[PDB]
Amino acid sequence: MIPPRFEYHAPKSVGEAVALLGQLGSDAKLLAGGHSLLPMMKLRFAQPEHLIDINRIPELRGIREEGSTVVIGAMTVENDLISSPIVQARLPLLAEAAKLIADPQVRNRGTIGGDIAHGDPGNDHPALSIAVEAHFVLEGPNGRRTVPADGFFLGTYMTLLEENEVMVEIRVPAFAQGTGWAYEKLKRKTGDWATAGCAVVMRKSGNTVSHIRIALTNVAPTALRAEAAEAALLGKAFTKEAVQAAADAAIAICEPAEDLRGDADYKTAMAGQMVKRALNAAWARCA
Amino acid sequence: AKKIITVNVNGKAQEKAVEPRTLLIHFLREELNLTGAHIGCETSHCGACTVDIDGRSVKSCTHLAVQCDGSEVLTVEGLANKGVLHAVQEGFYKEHGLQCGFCTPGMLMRAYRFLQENPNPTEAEIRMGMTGNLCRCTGYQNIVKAVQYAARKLQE
Amino acid sequence: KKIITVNVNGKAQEKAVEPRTLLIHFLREELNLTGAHIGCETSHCGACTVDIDGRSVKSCTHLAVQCDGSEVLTVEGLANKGVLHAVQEGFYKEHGLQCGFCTPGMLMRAYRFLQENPNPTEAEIRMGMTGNLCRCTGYQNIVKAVQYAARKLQE
Amino acid sequence: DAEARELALAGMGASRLRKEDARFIQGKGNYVDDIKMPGMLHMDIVRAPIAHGRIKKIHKDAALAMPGVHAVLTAEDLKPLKLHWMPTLAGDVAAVLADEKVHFQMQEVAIVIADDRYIAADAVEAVKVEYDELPVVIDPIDALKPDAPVLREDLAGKTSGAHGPREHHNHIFTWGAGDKAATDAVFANAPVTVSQHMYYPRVHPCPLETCGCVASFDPIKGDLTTYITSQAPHVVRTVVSMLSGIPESKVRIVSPDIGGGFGNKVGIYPGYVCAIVASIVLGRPVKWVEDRVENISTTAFARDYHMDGELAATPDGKILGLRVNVVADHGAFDACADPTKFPAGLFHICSGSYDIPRAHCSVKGVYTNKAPGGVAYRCSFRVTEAVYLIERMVDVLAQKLNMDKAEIRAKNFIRKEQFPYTTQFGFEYDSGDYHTALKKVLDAVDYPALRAEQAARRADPNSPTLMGIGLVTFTEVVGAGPSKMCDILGVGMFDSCEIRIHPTGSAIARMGTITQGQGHQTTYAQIIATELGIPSEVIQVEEGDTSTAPYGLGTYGSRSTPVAGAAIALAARKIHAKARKIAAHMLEVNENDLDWEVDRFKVKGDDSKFKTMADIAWQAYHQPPAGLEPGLEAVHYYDPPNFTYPFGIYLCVVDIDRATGETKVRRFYALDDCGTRINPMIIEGQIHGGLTEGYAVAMGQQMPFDAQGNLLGNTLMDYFLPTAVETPHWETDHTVTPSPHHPIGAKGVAESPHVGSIPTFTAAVVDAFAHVGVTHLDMPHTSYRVWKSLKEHNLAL
Amino acid sequence: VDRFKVKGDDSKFKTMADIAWQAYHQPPAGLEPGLEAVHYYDPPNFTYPF
Amino acid sequence: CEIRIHPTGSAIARMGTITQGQGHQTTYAQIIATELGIPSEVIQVEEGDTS
Ligand SMILES: Cc1cc2nc3c(=O)[nH]c(=O)nc-3n(C[C@H](O)[C@H](O)[C@H](O)COP(=O)(O)OP(=O)(O)OC[C@H]3O[C@@H](n4cnc5c(N)ncnc54)[C@H](O)[C@@H]3O)c2cc1C
Ligand code: PCD
Ligand code: FES
Ligand code: FES
Ligand code: FES
Ligand code: FES
Repeated sequence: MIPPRFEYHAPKSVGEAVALLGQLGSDAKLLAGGHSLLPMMKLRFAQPEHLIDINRIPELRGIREEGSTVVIGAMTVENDLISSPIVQARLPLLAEAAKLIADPQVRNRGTIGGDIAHGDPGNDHPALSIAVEAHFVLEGPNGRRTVPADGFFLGTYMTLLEENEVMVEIRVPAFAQGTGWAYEKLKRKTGDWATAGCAVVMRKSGNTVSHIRIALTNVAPTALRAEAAEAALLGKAFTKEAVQAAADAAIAICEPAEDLRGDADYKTAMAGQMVKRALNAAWARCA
Repeated sequence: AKKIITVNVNGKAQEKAVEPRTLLIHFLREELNLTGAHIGCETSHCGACTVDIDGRSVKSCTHLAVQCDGSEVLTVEGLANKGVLHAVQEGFYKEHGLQCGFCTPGMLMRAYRFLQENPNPTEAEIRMGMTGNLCRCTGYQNIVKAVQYAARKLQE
Repeated sequence: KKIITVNVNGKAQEKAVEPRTLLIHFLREELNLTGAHIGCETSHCGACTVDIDGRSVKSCTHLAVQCDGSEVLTVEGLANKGVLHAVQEGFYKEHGLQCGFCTPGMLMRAYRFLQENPNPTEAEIRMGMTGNLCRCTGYQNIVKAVQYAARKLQE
Repeated sequence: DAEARELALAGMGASRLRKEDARFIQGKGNYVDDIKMPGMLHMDIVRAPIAHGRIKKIHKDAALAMPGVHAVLTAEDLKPLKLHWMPTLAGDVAAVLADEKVHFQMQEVAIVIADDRYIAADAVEAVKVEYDELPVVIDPIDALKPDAPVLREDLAGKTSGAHGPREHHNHIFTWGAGDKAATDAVFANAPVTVSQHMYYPRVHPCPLETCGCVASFDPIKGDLTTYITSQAPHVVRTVVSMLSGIPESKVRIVSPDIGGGFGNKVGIYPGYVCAIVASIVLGRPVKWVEDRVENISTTAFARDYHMDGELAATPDGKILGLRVNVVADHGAFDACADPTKFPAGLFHICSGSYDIPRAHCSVKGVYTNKAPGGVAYRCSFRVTEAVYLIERMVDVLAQKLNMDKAEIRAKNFIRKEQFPYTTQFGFEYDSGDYHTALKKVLDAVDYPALRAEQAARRADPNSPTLMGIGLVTFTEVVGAGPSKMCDILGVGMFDSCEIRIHPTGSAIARMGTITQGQGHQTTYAQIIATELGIPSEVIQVEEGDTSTAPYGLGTYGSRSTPVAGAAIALAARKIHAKARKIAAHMLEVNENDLDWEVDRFKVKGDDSKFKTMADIAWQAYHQPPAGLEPGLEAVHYYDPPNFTYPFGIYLCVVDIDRATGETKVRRFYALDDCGTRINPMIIEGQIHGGLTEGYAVAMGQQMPFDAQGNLLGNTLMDYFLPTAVETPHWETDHTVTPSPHHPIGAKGVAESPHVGSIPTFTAAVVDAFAHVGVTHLDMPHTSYRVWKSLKEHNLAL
Repeated sequence: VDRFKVKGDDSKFKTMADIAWQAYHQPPAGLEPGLEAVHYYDPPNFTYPF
Repeated sequence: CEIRIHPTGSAIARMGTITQGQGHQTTYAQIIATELGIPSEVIQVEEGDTS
């Protein structure tokens, strides 16, 4: 319950936060919503000697539209995603899926940027950011750079993000009219991390699948994009056999960890099940 | 080293000096003797420490006191006005929404905010909206009735 | 307000005090050393007696601010590691107290008087304890209490 | 004016609002961690990282040098006071601080005292301990093997324990009840015979407020005062007195407001003993408040019974005999809360609500490298296990005979006219009416239509979900009391109440029980309101302070209403008899020329001549009638003649998703009969809480250990507790079959919902697989486990 | 002084301590557990010291 | 006066009077001590609290 001693820093700009990361080094950690970092510190799983609070930086906040691209500030709190009239209209998948993350209280603190940077396979945004084709803007001592969600997750708690960088914002293309989407999350109870989850974003064309993205949650050391699963639907008609083929392709890439949520056998079968459900739900949403 | 901060709790300025690692829940309970908010876990699940910070429901055991310098904090001790119970407190009382009372201060603070976010909640909305608060005694059934009671009182 | 540092019962106390604050209230209200009592406003009773810089003083006629750099001893500081001081033992053994209101002051006085005069006669004791009033004992047992402490101190 | 005057009392039977609420809804309750005393220091505990091993060396220097730390104590500091080990309610001993070795992971090894909890937690991490690992024992069966490691080396050479002879070093005891020979004879020849193994998983009561205390030894006065999370403060005072040498009258134990106990706070934990010792040594208050992980990991767990049930019967479903064998996992030290003569509690109540002519049970407890416990979480002293065993067995019998599950129960029920009924195990059931109650539930949920719907779904091979109907008809045994039979560490299990009427008519009342949320401050007042004609609003009740309350045995086993409820009514009646004597004197008439009408004694035939309880109270203080002492008060210690036997009929419908294995409770109907009802609103709350706990146990809770002995899922990260979203809407019902021997006919009820709902959930899940031959499935019925079963029986998606 | 002894046989006795425990352990038939009392005294006359 | 004997032999007693220095906490204990054979030292007496 009791976290170890640490120094608190609260710079008002991304630049100064990056500067602090540089002078303090690996002994420092960026403090966003604190709903992953504090819990780990309280259990003494992580013991940084310095915390750099980034809650007072205005450029890390806001939800705007730059043409056909939606730009969400990294410090955007989970509940603001849900209540954003822009997110609701341009990225309905994120507004609805966010309701499945933790609880109301945690959602008033945890951020979309922190959920992603934390790099926990258990988190929902990583798979969501893949299906939605998001791009993350990072700022370090050498300026900024934009990286895609697909390929951003390297290992458990490991991302493309460098020790001296700060994720500024999340850019994602608005949904085309008639875009189908869905997030299926199997969980033991409300506010728990998924036993298995699948994020799907797709577009239709008559009775065929014209565009498709499928991502898997908590069934490997990182979030997974089911490319072969997409390959079983792209340009093909939407049939029952096609969906199962995709499910089998999703299942084949699963590498779940055995824990209290179930064994590899269960999690894999469930990943497939969440895929089937997500695809049918996503298809039903297409116009 | 202790940081000097002033946090507004229940509309009153609280000038103190605390180490950066001081959790808001201990600050309220230990420094100000506002012992209504409780601790029921170390993993952020129970919500017994729920207080209203700057217009939002927050689990004070997962928030630093030093991040509240200048903030507006509301605790169960500040719900009643001039002795008259808030609709939320009256609801829990009339509907028997509490037994041991341990999860109560957290439930009240959450319901206080929830009813502003959603003035006319359905049962499903209530259960889901109160989902971050655990209770060992009630079985929640009367708690949803209590919230329904308060929702009704606020509209009249 | 004046910031002062008073050594109370061996511990340094740095506090901000208003000049008009009587030492008796500073001890009772600020430090919660409620052993010392108040029995009058004219400086007669001595229920507020404490040892200041080697002397017995009625804390109700002394300002807390005047104690900057002083050594103050109150009844709570008489016992050493829980072992009663000879004067505490004498008062207990000889039934030198009843309601206990004048006791802390009597003990603080006796503590210093026995250092001023280690082998006092009854007359010297009665005269040496003249600054302290008692409504319960009739003083007789107090004289015996002090005599008991005197014998134990030279033991 | 008669009906109105009774209504204004808000006494017996009224659903009056709680008197307790006011403080709790405004954050003015007073729980252990709210307490702050002058000079109070904080204590934290250094715990064992391994499950079994020798303690090579403990390093105190780094912790002691740390600023803010006042002391670091180990078993060495406890030895001179003979406190490194302490006696338990089960007649065994438990380590206060690990001495030569550790018996379970997270066990108390050392303690630090610091200025506050932050420094204290730091101090714990500074203390380094070196260990020599020893082979772990986690399975009860493996524990009794010849080559199995010796866990309890402290009792090496002992051939007997507190409950009879011991056959193996890891064997604690073997207890049995019923007629063995007679039972074996029935089973040897019975035409129908069924057998079923079932595991009742180790779970935790997990009260929202954890255990803690503020111990304060005052070296000036020489007395000890300790505020604590105890469900039996008086018993703790006696025990603390004897272990410390401090005269009992100078020991004051006070249970303030407790955030739930649920049997978890009946016993004395090493944390309490350490705080007391540190306080004595430091001459100042010491506060100890455990974190959730410590509570789940080291305090009293529940269940952990490996059971083998058997039923003998004739082809029409009439039960001829019952035979049970159980292996009990009690952990490292046997600290199981129970009356000294029942190492297996009241498990012999497993004959249930049925007239079974021959029965026998046998329980064998064994040691393992785990935390002590066994009795807690609304078990009524192993009744949970007893009810689960019989109800599961009856379902097994019904399935072998292809007989309806409700029908087979109505066939074996003890008939209403058979009460008071003496079972095959020797219990004398006070009263009951099971047939009427069952019919009520079946009609309420349209049972035949449910079976019809179930038959239809089973017909279609492609129905996406499995339908299961679970039914439980149970009998509870609550009110642990007959002193000749029940005692806690030698103290007869009676209880008490003391009532004092003030000159103006209001009153103060104190009992030997202690509420943890069940509403005593309201209900107790209601009992007295009706007995004396004084509104419950002005009858102030208190519990928990050993210096003010009459001696009692505390609150657990739903004993408050049965035992204390009786003491309360009798004490009030002692006052009522005196009030009559006084009223007769004032009215200048003979006592039995007087009639009691709600709140006054009136002269028969003359309504205008009367005296109210207020009039009488004043007279008692003003001028006592000749031969009477002034005042108006009474005290009464009740030693119950028998337990109380409430019952219930529970029905649950579940729908299982064949693709995911997740179970959805469609409906849950619960009928409870606890005799005369004091406050229906309060009863309903206890039922909701109980049913919710049952859902928690049957559907998600468990405490798994890995091969190394590490406790897995010991925090809310994995330890299941339902939120409002997971908890189904409860439907409650009732009938009123009073206890003939009880002063007001009221029976306990609080544990009933927990005891009965659990096997009801298993019954529903198993019934969903019944059509494919499934006779039983071990809890918890999580999606994962239920899916493994769907897979195993080719029912998956 | 502090015990009840059988007339004649001095070795057969029970202290108030023994009696207190018995009162809590198992009360003799017809008696309530515990060992306590209350008394309100209305004096018959004043007392006249001199 | 109300006297309650504990399981281990010691006791607590409360009276309707209230000392102001006359020593009731000592003397009252002595009366009861002779009446019950319990040393006055462990017979704890209190007064003054109407509750
Ligand atoms: C009870 C509970 C349940 C939860 N359930 C879920 C759930 O179901 N699904 C889910 O997805 N999550 C869940 N979470 C986690 C919340 O959703 C995680 O809150 C948040 O993962 C980590 O985000 P944060 O904003 O709180 O940041 P923090 O806790 O501060 O963690 C931030 C981490 O990422 C780094 N970081 C943060 N922001 C940035 C940035 N802008 N740039 C660079 N690095 C940064 C930090 O240094 C650190 O490593 C739960 C948390 C709790 C306590
Ligand atoms: N008939 C009748 C009965 C009853 N009631 C009521 O109701 C309640 C209850 O009661 P009872 O039943 O008697 O019981 P009690 O004793 O009181 O209690 C106890 C229990 O209770 C339960 N519940 C609860 N709740 C709460 N809130 N909290 C808690 O803690 C708890 N815990 C749990 C447990 S576990 Mo043990 O210990 O394992 O044995 S036992 C137990 C009370 O108030 C009473 O009065 C009425 O009214 N009527
Ligand atoms: S103490 Fe449990 S969520 Fe805060
Ligand atoms: S009322 Fe006790 S935990 Fe909610
Ligand atoms: S109060 Fe009387 S001399 Fe000080
Ligand atoms: S003992 Fe009472 S005034 Fe001295």
